[PDB]
Amino acid sequence: MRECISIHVGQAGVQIGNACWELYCLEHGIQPDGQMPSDKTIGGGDDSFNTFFSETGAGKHVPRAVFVDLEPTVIDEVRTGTYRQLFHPEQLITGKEDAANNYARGHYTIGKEIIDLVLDRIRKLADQCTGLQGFLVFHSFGGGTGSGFTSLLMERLSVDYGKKSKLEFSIYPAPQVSTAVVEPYNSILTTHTTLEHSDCAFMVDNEAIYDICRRNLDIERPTYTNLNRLISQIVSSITASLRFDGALNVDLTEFQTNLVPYPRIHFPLATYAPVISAEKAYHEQLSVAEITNACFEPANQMVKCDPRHGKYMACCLLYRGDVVPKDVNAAIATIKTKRSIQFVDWCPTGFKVGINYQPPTVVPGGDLAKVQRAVCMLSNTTAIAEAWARLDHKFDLMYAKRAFVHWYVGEGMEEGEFSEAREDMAALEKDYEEVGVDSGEE
Amino acid sequence: MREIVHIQAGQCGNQIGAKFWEVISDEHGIDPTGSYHGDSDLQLERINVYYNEATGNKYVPRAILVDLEPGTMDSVRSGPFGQIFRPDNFVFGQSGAGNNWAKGHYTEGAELVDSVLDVVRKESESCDCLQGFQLTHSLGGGTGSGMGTLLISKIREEYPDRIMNTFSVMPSPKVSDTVVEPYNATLSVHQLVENTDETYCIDNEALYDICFRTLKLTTPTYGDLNHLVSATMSGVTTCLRFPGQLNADLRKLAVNMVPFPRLHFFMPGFAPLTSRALTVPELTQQMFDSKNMMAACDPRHGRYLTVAAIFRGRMSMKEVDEQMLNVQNKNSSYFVEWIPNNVKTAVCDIPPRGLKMSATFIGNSTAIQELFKRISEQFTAMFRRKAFLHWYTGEGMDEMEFTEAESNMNDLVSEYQQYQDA
Amino acid sequence: MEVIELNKCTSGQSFEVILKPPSDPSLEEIQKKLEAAEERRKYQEAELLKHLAE
Amino acid sequence: MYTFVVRDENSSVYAEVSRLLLATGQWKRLRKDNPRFNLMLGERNRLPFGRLGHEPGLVQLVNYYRGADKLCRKASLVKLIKTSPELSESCTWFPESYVIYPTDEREVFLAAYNRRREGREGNVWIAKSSILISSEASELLDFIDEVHVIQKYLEKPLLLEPGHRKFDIRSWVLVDHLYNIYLYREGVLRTSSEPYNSANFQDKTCHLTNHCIQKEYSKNYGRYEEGNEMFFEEFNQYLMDALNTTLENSILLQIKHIIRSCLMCIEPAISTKHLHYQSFQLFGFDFMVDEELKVWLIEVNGAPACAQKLYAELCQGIVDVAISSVFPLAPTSIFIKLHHHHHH
Ligand SMILES: Nc1nc2c(ncn2[C@@H]2O[C@H](COP(=O)(O)OP(=O)(O)OP(=O)(O)O)[C@@H](O)[C@H]2O)c(=O)[nH]1
Ligand SMILES: Nc1nc2c(ncn2[C@@H]2O[C@H](COP(=O)(O)OP(=O)(O)O)[C@@H](O)[C@H]2O)c(=O)[nH]1
Ligand SMILES: Nc1ncnc2c1ncn2[C@@H]1O[C@H](COP(=O)(O)OP(=O)(O)O)[C@@H](O)[C@H]1O
Ligand SMILES: [Ca+2]
Ligand SMILES: [Ca+2]
Ligand SMILES: [Ca+2]
Ligand SMILES: [Cl-]
Ligand SMILES: [Mg+2]
Ligand SMILES: [Mg+2]
Ligand SMILES: [Mg+2]
Ligand SMILES: [Mg+2]
Repeated sequence: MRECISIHVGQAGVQIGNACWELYCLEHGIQPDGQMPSDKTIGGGDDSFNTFFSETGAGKHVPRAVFVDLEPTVIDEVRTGTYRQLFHPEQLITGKEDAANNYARGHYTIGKEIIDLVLDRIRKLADQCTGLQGFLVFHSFGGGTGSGFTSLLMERLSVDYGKKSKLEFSIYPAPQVSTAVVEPYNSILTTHTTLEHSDCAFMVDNEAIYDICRRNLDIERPTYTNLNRLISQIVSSITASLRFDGALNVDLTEFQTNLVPYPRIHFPLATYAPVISAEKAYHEQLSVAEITNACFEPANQMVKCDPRHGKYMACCLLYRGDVVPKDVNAAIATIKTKRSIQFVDWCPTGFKVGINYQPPTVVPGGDLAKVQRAVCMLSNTTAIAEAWARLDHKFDLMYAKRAFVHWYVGEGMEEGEFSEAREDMAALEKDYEEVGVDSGEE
Repeated sequence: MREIVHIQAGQCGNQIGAKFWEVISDEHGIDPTGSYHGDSDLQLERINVYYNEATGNKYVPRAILVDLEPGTMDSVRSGPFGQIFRPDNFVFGQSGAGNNWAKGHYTEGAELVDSVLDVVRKESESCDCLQGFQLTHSLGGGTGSGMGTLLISKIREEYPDRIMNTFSVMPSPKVSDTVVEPYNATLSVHQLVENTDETYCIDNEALYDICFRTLKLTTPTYGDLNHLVSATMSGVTTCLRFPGQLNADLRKLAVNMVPFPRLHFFMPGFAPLTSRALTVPELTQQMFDSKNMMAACDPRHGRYLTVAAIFRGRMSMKEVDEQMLNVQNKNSSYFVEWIPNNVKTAVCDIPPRGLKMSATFIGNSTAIQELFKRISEQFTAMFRRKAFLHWYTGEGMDEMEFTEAESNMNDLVSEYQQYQDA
Repeated sequence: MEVIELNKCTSGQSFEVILKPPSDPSLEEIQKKLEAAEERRKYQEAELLKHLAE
Repeated sequence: MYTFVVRDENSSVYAEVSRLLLATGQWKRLRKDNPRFNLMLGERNRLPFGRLGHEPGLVQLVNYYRGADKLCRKASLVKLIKTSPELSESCTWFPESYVIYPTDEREVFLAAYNRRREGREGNVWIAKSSILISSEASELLDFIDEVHVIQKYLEKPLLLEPGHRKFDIRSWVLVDHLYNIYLYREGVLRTSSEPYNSANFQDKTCHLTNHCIQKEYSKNYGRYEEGNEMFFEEFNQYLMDALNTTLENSILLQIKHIIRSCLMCIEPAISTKHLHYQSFQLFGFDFMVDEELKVWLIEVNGAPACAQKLYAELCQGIVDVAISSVFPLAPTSIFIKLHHHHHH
């Protein structure tokens, strides 16, 4: 067994973290007080769940997690809520004033003042590990802390844990729930500075989640709570292989190996099915063929884009519930004759498949219905670059006028950092285009 | 980012400031003796932004009351909520400022300003993490205008990394005390351009028109004007005062609202306009209506750089989002295209007193140049003949300082015009 | 369509199906970048206080 | 009020559609870079499909299908036909075609060239790109060298009379957001005003029927009809008078078959049915007819013009079926809806 440390940064990172650990506890039968009856080895162990939980002699299972936010109100809620007992005080780190939706303020001004502390608290977690694999980092692109402090943390994490893998779960900005006009600036600044330090990043566009909640959970106006419960299901589907017995994606390194042949092109598209309303009185349960087919619908993706007009480098299918390989292969065969699934020439057209027999767990009283089988597809497709294009365009519109730039320079960031970051994004768009594309009044 | 220190200066500043405290105290369930008697926890969750907690579960406005004569503050102290203010936070002289910016800024005000700063410092000192300051004042008189901007300068020098926010009442011949108001306002605007982060432009012109044209008030009094102002002030501070996601503190508001540092003068609007059932569609239409704007500028004469909209009361958020999108989608030309998604919307469940629901509008529009052009024209009509200048040169000022203030305000105008056309 | 590397356990199974074959900055540097930015905040602030002193 | 942007100023069809949308009084045009539009009349090249369907509160529609270029590019069409089972290398309404780079189908092309050359079979081919007619391969290959397609040249065209002259048929086809396929009832024949001469593929005015070409090199341009355009009523009368048949029977059935076959083949690749934005597109299909009254597809155009006397009607039809279908305003359809569901 090799440990993984989760780090939750800023409001989106912290609140998503809360949702994930709640779900993890339900999945492993760990109670809010941290006790885990089914765990017969009191006070230690090297089971697969121990990758995410440590143990006390009192039999308390403690998330291997650090929460960091530059203001206290969100984390104070972690300290005072259901799972308050789960976490030791030192795991929950707060400042007094936040980054004011300003990457430069989170990264330079306030970051400089809290980074050594955050690192010390992580070091403490690391010293509890006999074989630390590396880090799962949750944050938004749009917030000042989410963007600016994370990039600083990732830089330093590479320095202090040079051999460790780092995975990201990143929230891409969507105006329907966003809180700042400058979020495109922050997204591009943080992506630029973080790119070389992240081995694999799962981007979730709030717009996609928002619309899935509206359309499939019949939620008229989704809240962060609705959104985060759904995100936590997807995150759980993705990390299940680290936390349960199995032979696919069993360590962080395997994520890069299976999903990222090109280091910079490390943003796999997640697609999830089925999402069914718990209030739906009568629901016909979906087959393996039906939920697999649904993996190739844009409406189910964590980022709206069109994989038909792109190319795949890799594809993994992660099932939970009553699923056997025979039906998966039958499903795929059929889907292959209908869908447009084009791989790049230098990769095999194939699927790595993982099946965990335990159906998805849902939070009692949540919005999601219990289902007999679910799947999360992780495909590394060039189509996700549509989302960079969207961001880069918005960035360009404002930057041409230097709108809001004075806020970043005033924190001691140089203007040149804007155009350097943008140039990197341009290079990134070009890379996706080359990988993914071939070459009048009439 | 928690505590705000409130300062109110001079006659206008103190009268509207007092009304602001009356209004929000009611909203937060604080009675005139500082005792809490509300029925909701939403009331107390962020109460510390504006109030200190004293002994006995007493809540005390973090508020400093300044004037160069005692008259208006004697009245404040006699006012309904007058006893809630901290007695040592009343700082006043005896001389008056005679509607003279020079007296407020350079002579009479100079003599008093240090003692104001002693009180501000004592307030800031007990703050767990001061966000910054809000100042209420007029620009047309002497104390609020000349001493108020002196204060802002000294406060910046002592807290240069904190946010400075003002509610600044702009003079109008329609509601005018003296002929020198354009002089005092031009001198003050230059101070504001340099030393505030966010200024709510409250135009006595707009307030009078609304009272006359819309509220059917034949003979509007300063009291009627202040009804609109206190309603607006409550609206624009809702996000600072109650739990919420958007513009929840002064810096995040500035970052969302101010794309270029000098262009930080906001046109506020409010609906419904008051002196029995409004739909989200109606709130939305009325909040964006020129007739509901408190700065007498035609927003169709310019473009919106940024907008914040705040809806209060129990209502459908779905419908709110739909209507806000409808406004932008159907009048998209008036929103600059080079700042994508430049309209932000908050919703707060608690409505203001006497209404089921309400909406407050904060616009950064290039049309605000019309208000400065108007002041600039009035300034020049007099300054070209050096009329009334002796009142200022007698306090040691020279004409060059007038030429400079005028030039900088014309520069401000040219700068709005630049982004109107970009 | 070939199936490979089938692994089974009590908790589930995994396999691969092929449909067709093919056809950093040091700590030092980080600190200097943060101090450069801090110096710049300091310079801008000093400029401000100078202007206010005038 | 619905809103739209115009991003191809050089398009005559959509300039007319724009003219029409305004004239309803319920559509407003925005600056071309304003993002809050219902309808994009897009640019021909590198249309930013990735930026569509991300505007909360706006149902967005665009007048191009992403991916339709597969049908509308010489080299792409050849590949699409050979490699798609529904069409296949054995497809009977598309002339033998090979993609030749200056992968490359050279050795395969020559093989069929030689095969014909040994069987004595007529052996004229035509090379063209996105034009040389010849019976010698060496010439065909050498020209290119100096991506293309070589295509069996239809040595036995149907020739109009009087004139002994060649022609091609343009059909306009509108595919809407539901993937309904609408064939405009009016087509047009682009005629050659010069008699067909099969002992000289050097002079191409009698071999290539493009309007532009007849409008210059042909000294009989306009001689038989205005300008070099015969419309369906007349062509039908001709077929009745001369060959004792109708346009519908001898030709149009094959055309509808071909149009439906092409578009149904690429539907899974380009359909916007479950997509966050929606597409429609107007296509110009070009056909040749041989002396057996057999129809051959020559090419599909992705951004066609219309015959002068047909803009009004077709352009009105576009807003009727493609636009007002999605964005309804406050017959005797000019289109034939191409649908057919044989059971087996
Ligand atoms: N899915 C989801 N998105 C969130 C959540 N909270 C905030 N966001 C998104 O994150 C972005 C804002 O970033 P935050 O995480 O709130 O900001 P922060 O990291 O705390 O940084 P500062 O407040 O500026 O110091 C916006 O795009 C929000 O819509 C959440 O709980 N869930
Ligand atoms: N809205 C409003 N405006 C006022 C009030 N009192 C004065 N004014 C305006 O303020 C200006 C006069 O300045 P004032 O505050 O009385 O002088 P000061 O005491 O020297 O600051 C003029 O433009 C008046 O119209 C008030 O209570 N409400
Ligand atoms: N295989 C062929 N047989 C006979 N004539 C052809 C053939 N291919 C093209 N032509 C002639 O050349 C003209 C132009 O070719 P085409 O590829 O259809 O249009 P364009 O070159 O304008 O894209 C046609 O209208 C037709 O008259
Ligand atoms: Ca154990
Ligand atoms: Ca590394
Ligand atoms: Ca004195
Ligand atoms: Cl290491
Ligand atoms: Mg935050
Ligand atoms: Mg007065
Ligand atoms: Mg043609
Ligand atoms: Mg062509």
